[PDB]
Amino acid sequence: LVSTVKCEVSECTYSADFGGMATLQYVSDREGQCPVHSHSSTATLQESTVHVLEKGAVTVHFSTASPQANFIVSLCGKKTTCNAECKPP
Amino acid sequence: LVSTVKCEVSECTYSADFGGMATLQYVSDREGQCPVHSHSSTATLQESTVHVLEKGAVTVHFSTASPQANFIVSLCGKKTTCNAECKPP
Amino acid sequence: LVSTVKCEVSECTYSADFGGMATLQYVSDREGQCPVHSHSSTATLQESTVHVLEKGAVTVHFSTASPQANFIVSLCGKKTTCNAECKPP
Amino acid sequence: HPVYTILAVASATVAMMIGVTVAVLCACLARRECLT
Amino acid sequence: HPVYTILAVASATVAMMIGVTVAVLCACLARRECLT
Amino acid sequence: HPVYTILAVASATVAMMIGVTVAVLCACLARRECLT
Amino acid sequence: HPVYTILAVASATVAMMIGVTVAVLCACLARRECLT
Amino acid sequence: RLFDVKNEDGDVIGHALAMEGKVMKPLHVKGTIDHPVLSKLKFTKSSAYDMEFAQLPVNMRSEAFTYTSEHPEGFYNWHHGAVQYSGGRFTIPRGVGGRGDSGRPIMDNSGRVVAIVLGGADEGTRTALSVVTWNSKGKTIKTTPEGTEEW
Amino acid sequence: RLFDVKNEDGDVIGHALAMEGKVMKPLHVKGTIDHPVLSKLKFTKSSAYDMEFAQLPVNMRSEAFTYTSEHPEGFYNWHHGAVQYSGGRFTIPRGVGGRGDSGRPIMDNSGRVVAIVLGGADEGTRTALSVVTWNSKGKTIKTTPEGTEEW
Amino acid sequence: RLFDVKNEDGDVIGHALAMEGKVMKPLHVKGTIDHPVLSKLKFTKSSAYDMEFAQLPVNMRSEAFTYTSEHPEGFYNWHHGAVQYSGGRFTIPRGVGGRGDSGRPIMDNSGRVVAIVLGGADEGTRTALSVVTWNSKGKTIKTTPEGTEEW
Amino acid sequence: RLFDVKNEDGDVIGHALAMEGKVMKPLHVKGTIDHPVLSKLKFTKSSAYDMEFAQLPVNMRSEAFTYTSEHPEGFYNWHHGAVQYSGGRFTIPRGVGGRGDSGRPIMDNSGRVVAIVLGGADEGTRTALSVVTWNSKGKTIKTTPEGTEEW
Amino acid sequence: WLFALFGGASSLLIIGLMIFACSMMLTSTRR
Amino acid sequence: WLFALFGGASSLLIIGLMIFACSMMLTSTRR
Amino acid sequence: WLFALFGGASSLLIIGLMIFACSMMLTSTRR
Amino acid sequence: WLFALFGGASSLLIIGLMIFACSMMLTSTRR
Amino acid sequence: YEHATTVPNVPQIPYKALVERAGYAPLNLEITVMSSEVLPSTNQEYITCKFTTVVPSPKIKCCGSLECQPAAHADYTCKVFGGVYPFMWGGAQCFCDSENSQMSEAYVELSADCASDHAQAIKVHTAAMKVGLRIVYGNTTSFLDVYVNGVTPGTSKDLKVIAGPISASFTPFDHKVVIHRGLVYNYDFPEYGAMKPGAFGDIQATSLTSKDLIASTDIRLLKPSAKNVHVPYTQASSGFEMWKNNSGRPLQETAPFGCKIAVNPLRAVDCSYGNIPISIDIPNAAFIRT
Amino acid sequence: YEHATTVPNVPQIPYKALVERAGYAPLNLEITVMSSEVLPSTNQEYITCKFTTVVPSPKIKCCGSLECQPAAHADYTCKVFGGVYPFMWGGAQCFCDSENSQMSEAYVELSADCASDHAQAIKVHTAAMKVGLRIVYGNTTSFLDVYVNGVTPGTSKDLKVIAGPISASFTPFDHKVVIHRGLVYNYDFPEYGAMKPGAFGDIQATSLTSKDLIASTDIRLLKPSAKNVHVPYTQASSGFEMWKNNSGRPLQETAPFGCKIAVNPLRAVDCSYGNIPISIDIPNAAFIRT
Amino acid sequence: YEHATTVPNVPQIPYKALVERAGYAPLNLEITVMSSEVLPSTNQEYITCKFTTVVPSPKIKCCGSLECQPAAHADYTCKVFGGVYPFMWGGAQCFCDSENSQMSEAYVELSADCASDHAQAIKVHTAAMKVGLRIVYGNTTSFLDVYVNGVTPGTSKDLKVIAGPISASFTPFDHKVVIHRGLVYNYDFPEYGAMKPGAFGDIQATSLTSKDLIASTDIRLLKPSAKNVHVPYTQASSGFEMWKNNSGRPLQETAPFGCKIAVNPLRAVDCSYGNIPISIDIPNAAFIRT
Repeated sequence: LVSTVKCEVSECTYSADFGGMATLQYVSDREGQCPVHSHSSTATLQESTVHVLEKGAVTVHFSTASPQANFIVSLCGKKTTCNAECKPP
Repeated sequence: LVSTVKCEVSECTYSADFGGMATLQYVSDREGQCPVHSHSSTATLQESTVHVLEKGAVTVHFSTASPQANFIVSLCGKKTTCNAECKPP
Repeated sequence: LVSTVKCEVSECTYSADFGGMATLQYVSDREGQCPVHSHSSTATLQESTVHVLEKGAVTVHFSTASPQANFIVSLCGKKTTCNAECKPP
Repeated sequence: HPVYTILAVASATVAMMIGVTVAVLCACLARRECLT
Repeated sequence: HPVYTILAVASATVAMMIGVTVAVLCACLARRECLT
Repeated sequence: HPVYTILAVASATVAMMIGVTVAVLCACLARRECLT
Repeated sequence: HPVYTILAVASATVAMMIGVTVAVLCACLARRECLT
Repeated sequence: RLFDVKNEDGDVIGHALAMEGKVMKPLHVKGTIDHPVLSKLKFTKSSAYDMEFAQLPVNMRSEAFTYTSEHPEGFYNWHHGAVQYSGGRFTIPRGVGGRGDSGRPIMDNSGRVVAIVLGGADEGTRTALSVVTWNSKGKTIKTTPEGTEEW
Repeated sequence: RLFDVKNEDGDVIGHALAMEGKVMKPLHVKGTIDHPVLSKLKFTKSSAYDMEFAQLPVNMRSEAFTYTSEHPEGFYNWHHGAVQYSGGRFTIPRGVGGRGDSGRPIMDNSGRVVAIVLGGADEGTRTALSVVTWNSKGKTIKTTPEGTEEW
Repeated sequence: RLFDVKNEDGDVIGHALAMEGKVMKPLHVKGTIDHPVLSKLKFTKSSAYDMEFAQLPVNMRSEAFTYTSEHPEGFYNWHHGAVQYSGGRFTIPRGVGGRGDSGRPIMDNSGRVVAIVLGGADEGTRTALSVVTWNSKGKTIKTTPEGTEEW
Repeated sequence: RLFDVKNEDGDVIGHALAMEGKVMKPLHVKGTIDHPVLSKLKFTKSSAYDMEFAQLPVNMRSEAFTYTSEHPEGFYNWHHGAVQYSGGRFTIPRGVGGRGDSGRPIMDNSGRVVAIVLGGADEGTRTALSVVTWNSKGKTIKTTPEGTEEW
Repeated sequence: WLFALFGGASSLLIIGLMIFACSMMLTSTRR
Repeated sequence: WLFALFGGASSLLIIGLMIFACSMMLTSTRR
Repeated sequence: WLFALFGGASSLLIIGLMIFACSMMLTSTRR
Repeated sequence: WLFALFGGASSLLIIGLMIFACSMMLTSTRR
Repeated sequence: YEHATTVPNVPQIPYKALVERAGYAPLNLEITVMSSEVLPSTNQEYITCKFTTVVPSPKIKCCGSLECQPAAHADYTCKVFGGVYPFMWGGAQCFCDSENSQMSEAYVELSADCASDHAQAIKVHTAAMKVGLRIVYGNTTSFLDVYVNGVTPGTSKDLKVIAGPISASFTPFDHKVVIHRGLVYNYDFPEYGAMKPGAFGDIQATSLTSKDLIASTDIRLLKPSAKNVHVPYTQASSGFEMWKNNSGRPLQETAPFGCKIAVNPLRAVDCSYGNIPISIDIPNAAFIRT
Repeated sequence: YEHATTVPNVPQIPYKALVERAGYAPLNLEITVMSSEVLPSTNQEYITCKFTTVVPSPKIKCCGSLECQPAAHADYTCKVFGGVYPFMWGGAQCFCDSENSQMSEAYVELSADCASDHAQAIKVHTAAMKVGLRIVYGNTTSFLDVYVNGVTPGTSKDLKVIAGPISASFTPFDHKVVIHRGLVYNYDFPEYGAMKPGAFGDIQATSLTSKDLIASTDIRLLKPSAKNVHVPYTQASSGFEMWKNNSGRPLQETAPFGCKIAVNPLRAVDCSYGNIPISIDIPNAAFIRT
Repeated sequence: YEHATTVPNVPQIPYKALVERAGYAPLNLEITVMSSEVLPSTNQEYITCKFTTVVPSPKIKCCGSLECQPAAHADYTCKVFGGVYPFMWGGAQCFCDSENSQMSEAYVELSADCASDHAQAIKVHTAAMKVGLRIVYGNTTSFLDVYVNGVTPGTSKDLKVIAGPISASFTPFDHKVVIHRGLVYNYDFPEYGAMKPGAFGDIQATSLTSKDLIASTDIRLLKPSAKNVHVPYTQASSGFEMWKNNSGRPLQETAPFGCKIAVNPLRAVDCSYGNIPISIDIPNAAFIRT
């Protein structure tokens, strides 16, 4: 189980096919392999899963053009909303 | 050469595929094999040629349904118009 | 001597250098070689002479473009006027 | 034929009716608005 | 033919126009300068 | 951007013109057809 | 030459026009405002 | 021999006349003839002449008005005064004839009817009348001046 | 029923007449009809008769002059005195008619118009008039003596 | 102190008034003020009151009409006779006021103006007037009876 | 033989005179000659003399004023009274001549013109006139006293 | 053809009588 | 010949109507 | 968003002033 | 030189006539 | 050329055209079609017949684990069972109670009889028309087969002839048709690999020969009941035999426009449909006897 | 459940679908296509190359009549001439003045070089799309080639998948195409037997091998001029060589939608066109971790 | 009698004249021209070909003065040089420093090949017309060549005939023409002695034979550079070869009125131009069969 989970983005680039660095953060128990997604409309991320067993935070990678868009990113079942400023490639 | 040529019909039947008896008549010189036709729209006759050498009149056979139609029938080059009453088969 | 003489044309073509079929007709006596001509302005015919001894009618050939023109054609000394409809070649 | 026989007589009865009604009423009105 | 068909109709429309215009205007003026 | 910058200022100059012309002419006519 | 021939005749026609117009109009006005 | 034609309000909007065997009134006068018998007759329109007529009952045929087509230039009379007839026209003074006067006869010095008034045309100085008359052969005629207003 | 026709200088050079439904004036009289309405009408020329006419407005049709083709030999009258009509000619004394008189009517003893003066021919002793008249059928006639001068 | 407003035909279709420092006329009266000076002034419309006004030249300001808002019930006067003022309305007899009367003042017994006539409403027995008045504070008022016809 | 010169407002601001074959008026008088013919003539300026002239139409040349250069000391007359001529000057009483009087002639006892008034100089006791005259040879002269105001 | 001309002749009665009625009612009113 | 006489007959309309107009306007003015 | 609200606020001036002019001219005529 | 003095003599006509006009109009007004 | 004509598509009907032009004595060209033939271009999609089930011997193994591997075979099925034959009495004569596994498997092979009789699923494509046409004029009693399309030319008596596109495009054959020797059936067979159980096309092979076969019989392995080692299965009857019953509308029966139907080239004979726009280019020579 | 989705036809673009429903923790299914391949089904209509002319020896016969008979050969021509070689000096060493006849003949055979290099006229038919698609969800990094049509199913991780009909039907290939080894040309070759002289297809044979050849070179026999017996002719240059020049627009050049073109299977690779409607049938088991 | 007629100048067109007069039965005289021939009378002005340069041996003379005398030769050039070969090393093996003189000279001779091929500049003069005319009347199928001028008479069948002046005077030949064997060129060659360098006519001789030749090649002697005694020169290429290129409009090409052009007599055949006024004087005898 993962609790609270917060999303802190780092980079954003319009360029199609991935850029930017999303990094989720949480506290969890027992830990196993957690899945990842993006429930939003657009804004995807190349990474189906990440693993928590270490008892630490996670890191991820994503895509999307939008100058600044938000998207809901789940982590196993927990969720959150991400967003950030952007820049052209 | 054939001159004046007149057409005197005898029989007429709607039945498709020939009936009736057309008989042309004329006066000619030297005589040879004369062709036959029907310049009209419809109304045909099964007979491409007939011969005049005898110095007499000709006989022919034709087709057509029409209750009473006229058609121009040539004889070598001369021509005329034929027509007559009809009857069902 | 030839008497009455009538001209009955058959064909007419604009094409320069002969076409059409003029055919004179008459009754004559004793018969010999008869000359032929065209007293008119234009409209000629390639045939200087024709012979009557058979006691029959004559045939001839001519030229001329005109859509329909008349010309006087002599036969030995007799004469007449010819004319007819025309057609392009 | 029943289409040609009915259509002809359709404008035939109406021909001799409207044609004679207009020819008699107008002839009567012409003779009445003149004799008076 | 296109020279004979155009020239004939050239003085044909102008024939029934100038011919009828002079025949009607003069007939109207003759009937107007007479009825008045 | 040149489509958004021109369209905005298109109805901006026309906004403060027609908006102020109708607000001043009507305010003047309201003050003139009342003071008289 | 075409510059000297045009410039000379430019002030030549204008010389005998303005010169004679002022010499005749003033002579006429001098003879009219005196004879009257 | 003259009867009122009344509107639904009872007001007189015109007149009907017993003359030459029949009752007659101007067609444009839309109302009821003020008479028990004449109101029940079916009239025949003579539209080209703005008239409407019916045969007079036997009892009224006796003293019905007599009409005459002979009416030379001169002075005639009608209900409102002298009427002048000249140059083929019947004229009266301006401001004399109007609403309700349609149907009234123009009479001669012998008590005969010379014309029927349909309306008039105010010509500033005089009023020219629109009238129904008959010629020697008894043919109906309707004369209407320009500017005519059907009373 | 008679109106002045004025030149550009305002002088009277002829007359127009209201008669039989229309305004009429001699065509040779080139000027303006001294009237606010009649001056704005478009006239139709009747050149063979030296006349020009227009329909009278409704208000003037009332008392317009009446014309009569019946005018036997005798004495008539016009603005300047007696007029004699004999042998088909209207004559007046010499030195009586002149400039400006074209358009004036010749009247009979009943106030009807018998002719319209176009001008005259000084024949030493008497002056013969050029006149426009109409016959029984209403056909226009123009009679002109030799020596006629269009006033 | 009252001037004619003329149509193109010169006919009087209304009036202008010199009162309280200005020339004023009803706006619906479309014509020219019969005066060399006043016709050359540019008027300012007061549409809600069917009025149009201009400042009077210095020479006319002297004897211009004086207006008073104090006008109790009773009898007043205007060009055509007595005027009654009762229940807040100015009435005159029927068939007295009409075309051309718009612009005329209603006067009191001291020569002061009490109202300006714009038109009237024929109420069968009496004619109720549509008028322009002013209250104590000098505010314009326009009173119009139903059935009012702007003369 | 004297005509008004009007301003755009129709007021008389001076006069024009028919004399010796021509119409003449003071140039400083800027207006229209109140006459259908004379207003359509093109004038020739004689600026040194404050005059403007045009040839008189044939019909006016008849009774045009006659001018005389012979006018010894004594009393003359003009529209407003007696005029004294002494020491080469024409004087009138103070407060008698003014606006509109420019163009008026000074006449002698025989109906002849002796001078044309252009204006005057109020000299307290009398008013000295600025005038246009002609000498024996017909030469134009303009005499102007100090203090002259062109009326 | 005879059955199309005798049956087509009765339809010409409304184009024959109405014309012989309209050419007789317009000429008697205009003369 | 028929195409030169039917087409040559319409050109004779201005030499036919203008004459039937000029012979009708000169006779009515001279009588 | 700020460039679409400050630039979208000037276009609301014709929907702001014309309304503040139409709500001030219809109330002064009806009272 | 002759073409510059005969052509230069016509330009002296406006300096010759206008002077013979100005010296004749100023002397007749001052005397 | 340059004469143009049209003639109805009807067999045995003598046609006459009268061409008369210019100075030349008129000419009579008579041509009547001997027999049409609408042959659709077809492509054998596949073949079907009844199948034969092949079931290998079971592989029993006491106290050991079997595991079948995938196999290329058609409708290949296999399943390892467990707890199969409990004890020696179990039927296996095995020791362990349930540790025993049995490999079962089976597949479908085209029946033997198939090459003899079968059916073909074909694809009727934009058909073309033949023609027996016999042209004549003057002397040319000769007949000549030709294609009735806008293109194909053909010369007879020195005259070019083109019997243009048939006035219409109608055929008795649909997009998919099937032939069971001698009878053609318009039909909508399943696609290759599409095959459905217990129905036409349950097994399909591109050719009668083709080593490859696709089959979907719904062959299902069953669990053995302890008693005697065997391998039972459930399957759906041949789709082919079933089809034999629901063959249905044969084209041979329906006559439209007189069309006749023959299976060997698979065509429709002498249908009477549309007109054939004849077009010729005759020489002045043809006009012979001018 | 029965999920339905669509994904653009674009290579290397990671796709994510988020399926969350009912009591089950949401699931992320990601599938991105590795590479499409549009392969039109083609049918070799015929083959063309340059030809070789074969002219037999002339048959001269003094004072006798020859007469050539028709022959099966391609573009077979023959003509009997007369008045050929006047006398002995005539070149024939013949007696008679003109009674002599000469049989001339010639025909066209496919050039030798043909089998080596040639061109094929093909018929591109309703193409089908392949697909490299790689599906994943939970644990299934596996890739799987499949057909992108409304029908073809395919199971992965116990889930049925159907990449439905491509959102559109577009192809870089027209109805007729031609390949001259390595380059594909959309083109409109003449039909078989259609062949025109001095132009592509002047000679056509169904296969490189096929014993039969149709040729129309406009090979024309000529009359011999007395001097030396020979057989002259007039022909039109090979239509094939001519074509080498007017090959023109190669499909290899035009990029549309990024399509790549390869001659061996004759297809278009990785075109980016339309969307592929994915459709799945996932088991509740898949929803694992509920 | 004295009949007069005109007939168009057109070959192969049968002409018929009908002469009927007085008591005599009418007579038909038919005469059609077999072939005209317009032959201009020409005068060879000169001949041109390529030339051959002849350069004699130089005449070197140490410390002495040479002096060339004028010579008859064509384009004869010569020049005495000085300061030619400075010393013995000078190339002359002469003593004096500059006193040495060298006589150089050269001229042009018609090339050898000239008699074989050359061109002739001619003067086309008032041409005359031949005529193949064939007259007939009664019995006189005979043909007779005659001149078509106002004068030349000719009797046939005892009848005088004059085919009067051609209705016009037109010719395909200008005043000056040139013939380069087989082709006639209207042209404007330079006059004799007129010849220009590096252009047609650079060398001209009245006849191929004529011992005299006029040439203007712009042959120019050059100064020897000390090194080896020689005589250099500058000349312009043959005007003739240059002409071979700019021959240009051949009359053989341009057809006007159907004229044909032949070089041997240099004429224009069968042109169709103008009418030939025939005029005859027939005897009463001719009127035979009166």
